[PDB]
Amino acid sequence: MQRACEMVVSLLRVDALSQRCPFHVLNVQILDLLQREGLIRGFKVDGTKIDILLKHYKGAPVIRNIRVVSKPSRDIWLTPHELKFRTRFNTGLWIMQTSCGVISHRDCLRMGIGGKMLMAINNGY
Amino acid sequence: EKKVTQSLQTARVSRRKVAHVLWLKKLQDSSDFLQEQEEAARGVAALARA
Amino acid sequence: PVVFPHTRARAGGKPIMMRGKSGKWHWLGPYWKPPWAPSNKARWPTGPEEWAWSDPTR
Amino acid sequence: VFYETFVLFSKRVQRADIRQLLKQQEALITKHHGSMLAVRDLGWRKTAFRVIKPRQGIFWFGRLFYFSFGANPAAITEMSQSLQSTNGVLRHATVRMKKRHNLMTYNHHIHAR
Amino acid sequence: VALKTRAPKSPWYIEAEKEFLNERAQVPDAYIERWHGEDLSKLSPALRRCLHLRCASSKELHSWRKLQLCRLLQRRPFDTGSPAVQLACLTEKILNVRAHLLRHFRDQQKKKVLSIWLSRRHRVMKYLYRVDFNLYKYVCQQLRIKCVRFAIPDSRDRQRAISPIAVDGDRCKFLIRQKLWKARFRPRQLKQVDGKVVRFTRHPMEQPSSAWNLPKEHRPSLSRAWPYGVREERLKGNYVIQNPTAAGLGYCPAPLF
Amino acid sequence: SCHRHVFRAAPAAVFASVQRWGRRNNVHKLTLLVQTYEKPCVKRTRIAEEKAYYPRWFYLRYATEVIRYSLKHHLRLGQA
Amino acid sequence: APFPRGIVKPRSAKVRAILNLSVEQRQPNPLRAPRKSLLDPPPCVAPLEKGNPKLDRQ
RNA sequence: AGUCUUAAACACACCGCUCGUCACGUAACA
RNA sequence: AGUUCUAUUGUGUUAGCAUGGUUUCGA
RNA sequence: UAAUACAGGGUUGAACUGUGGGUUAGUUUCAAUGCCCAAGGCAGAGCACUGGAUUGGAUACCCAGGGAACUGUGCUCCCAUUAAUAAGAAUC
RNA sequence: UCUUUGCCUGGAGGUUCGUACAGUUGUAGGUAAAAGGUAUGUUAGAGACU
RNA sequence: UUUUUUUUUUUUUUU
RNA sequence: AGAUCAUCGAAUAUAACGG
RNA sequence: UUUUUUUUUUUUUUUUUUUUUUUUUUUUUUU
RNA sequence: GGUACGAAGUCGAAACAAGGUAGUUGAUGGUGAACCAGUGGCUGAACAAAAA
Repeated sequence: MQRACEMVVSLLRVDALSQRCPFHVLNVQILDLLQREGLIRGFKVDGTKIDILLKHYKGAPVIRNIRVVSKPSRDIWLTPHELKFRTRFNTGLWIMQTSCGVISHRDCLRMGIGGKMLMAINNGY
Repeated sequence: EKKVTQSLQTARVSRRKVAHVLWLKKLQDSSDFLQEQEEAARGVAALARA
Repeated sequence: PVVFPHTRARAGGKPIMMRGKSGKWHWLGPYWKPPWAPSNKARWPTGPEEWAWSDPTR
Repeated sequence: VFYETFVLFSKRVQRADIRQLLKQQEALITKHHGSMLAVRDLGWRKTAFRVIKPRQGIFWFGRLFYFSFGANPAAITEMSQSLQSTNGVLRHATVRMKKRHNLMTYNHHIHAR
Repeated sequence: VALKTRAPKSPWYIEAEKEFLNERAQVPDAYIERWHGEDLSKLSPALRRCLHLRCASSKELHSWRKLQLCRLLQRRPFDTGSPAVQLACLTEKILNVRAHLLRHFRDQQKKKVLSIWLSRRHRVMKYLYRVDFNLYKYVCQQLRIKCVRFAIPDSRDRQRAISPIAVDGDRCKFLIRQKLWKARFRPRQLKQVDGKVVRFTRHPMEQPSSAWNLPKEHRPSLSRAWPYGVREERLKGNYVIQNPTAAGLGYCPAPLF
Repeated sequence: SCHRHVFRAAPAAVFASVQRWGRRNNVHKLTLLVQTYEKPCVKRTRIAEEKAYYPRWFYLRYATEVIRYSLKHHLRLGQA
Repeated sequence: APFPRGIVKPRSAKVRAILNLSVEQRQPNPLRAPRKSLLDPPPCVAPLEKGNPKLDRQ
């Protein structure tokens, strides 16, 4: 779980093209969801470290703000009816860790199952 | 495969010990008093018995 | 095989020199390499000189 | 392990004394489970500065001697103290025998080339 | 007013201290650097004396002991990283430093190094206990080391916690435990035959009995101590002690030195 | 110790050589320090300060040499 | 070289410019700070001349 | 005498700034 | 990371020695 | 801080091992100077102390004498408290 | 970006094994600015030169 | 006379 | 019938059972 | 008080490692 | 004994900047008041300061 929070520092760079990241089982699954939304150009497992590319548009990067909700020292859980109040009138991306794999916040409400808020992408206050 | 490395280790140490014996042999040869005292010792041994 | 590096933390502490007019070391001496130092190849790119000895077996 | 000792005699030292001195030393060697290696001589040596030793006088030169031996490491202290009490010996030192650098196996082609 | 001074040394403490050094100075009839007779045959009789252990130094003498002990617990030739070999190697290193501290007492820098090795050896036993239980008991018997099991977390109380210093209780009889001197367990002042009054900061080191934390035969009964009686195994006197290195109530572990 | 012999040279010229000899060995600096007792704390800071000023002096001394050398020769280097 | 018996650990920029060899500002680390450029706004400082400001355009 | 460099607890800027013993008066922990 | 072996040692302890400022002596 | 004895740490080569760890009390060593006690002495230095200077009205600044303090297996950590103002992991 | 230990809340103040052990910042008579610092000016029996 | 101080004194040597 | 943070008064800690 | 000579006693940091040379590799927005 | 506030008199020139001939600090000694002498540590340290 500790290695998951170490990906925000590397992926949050302006003047860079590719950054390394420690190899982890959970980290690989997270990158898949981000690529679908069009946030990561691509990634490759280089053995002990994973090389992840950075996407840019008109100079500025596609990622501008990263918020870590879940931490190794504690665990944030929200009911299906409570996640909607938290996440409303926004374009942000919340990573939800449900029993049936990992999915975004939009899919969590559709199934109505209780997920787990891991991190936030392109989120304001 | 571990047993294969066991034979290699024995050969490696064997060569190292071989070079050590050569150094000690030099000392013996180079030593004069060692030989002189040794030589004398032997002579007396036979004279006493005879 | 895949193996990850180990923690750089080690036992002991940093070098300390005793105070007062009696100059003496407490734990470690000047010849102490920290665990976060760079590789020796980069620190001494010149390497042994032509007039250097090729056998340090003193 | 092996050991080396360099003893610098004086002008007032005859061949009689040298034999006696070495015989005494051998006693200690044997005591501690040891054996003598070899004994050699270096002849006379010129001194850079005058040597003023108390109750001995003043000397400008002496006879340099060298002898190798081997005994227990604890025998170095006993040997060192014996030399100092004995007359004639004005200066001495004990040097451990090394593998490569030695006066036995390495004595040729030093100054030449 | 009493003066704080060091306590006198007990008569038995001095006698045991000298005996320990005598054992460490013993020189058996053997050879160093694995100088088997095969190579020694090429040397002269005179020269062979020098190579004997009697003519060897402390470094060579200490190294020889490690080889003999390693072979006793050697799984395969040229293998020293196994926990069984490491357990014996560390034991010899601790005694080597302890003997040096007796002759040299002004070397305060090495005092901290000894603690590192003592703690390091303790962690080795914990790992070996969970991976192999049968082997953990066999190694203790050969080395006469107090076997201790790790099945429950250790309590925070010092009167019943573990003590890495007293691990080798069988081999060391003067580093088992001592008395408390913190607030109420302090010693009372006394007057020597000197026309003066002094006080000891530390209590005297008494000689403990041989039955320190050992099983004993119990008697069946029904009282406060045994609300449900006494088990059958307890009566025979064969139960296994989980923490044999416990100092017990009203006692403290011995100091590091 | 230093010894010099006068041979076909004026006393003033010879005396100028021995005077500079002490500067290399710091004869004057050591003579005055031993006269007065200096506290150990002062030497702790003085020894460190001398390790930053003296190195800087050597670099500036070389720069002055180029100015004098180039003045008598004119010319100037550029990004050619 | 001389054998120092200790070391100085200053904290103020006043004496730090004397004991240390130099106090020149090195290039900022790209991994912590951005690269400086001439396009940044200038500092807000008023013009002064011997204590008398000059804020006239003739 | 006019500038340059450095230091500063002052900027009604050295006729600056600031501390201590003793004398008198009003009070809370007595 | 740790154990063994090998090369390396102005790091801890250590009684006699050599040299030297000061001091002391005058067949 | 040349020689010698005991035992540590760091760099490189081979073998072995195959997750052994980060922080750390109801815990344990060491720790400049000063003071009590003790051991001490015949050198180089000096607090207190009548021993030769003060003032434009008061003094320890400048010489000299001077019985405390200066080597401890001890009692013992008050400080401007001993190699920066973080003990670890990730981005070069 | 993440794990764990320790510590502080403007400045400021206190009666006139038993004389031992343990333990301590806090219950006021009073106050509204203590203070880090970039720059300018001024002073300097503090360094240099027309 | 020597020593010392910005200057001076105290102190020490006696053909 | 099961589970079900304690807080203030500054603080001062090891106690009760059997040989 | 100066110079010279020949052996008493206490004490032990003057000489001997260095242009701080890794992507310079790190110290805190503003005046 | 010691401390707070208001007013304000006498006796002194300690801090500032090398004038008090550097100045705060740990433990002692001493002095009508600035505090002063010695040892340890620090800079929150002023002046001066290398070629053959």
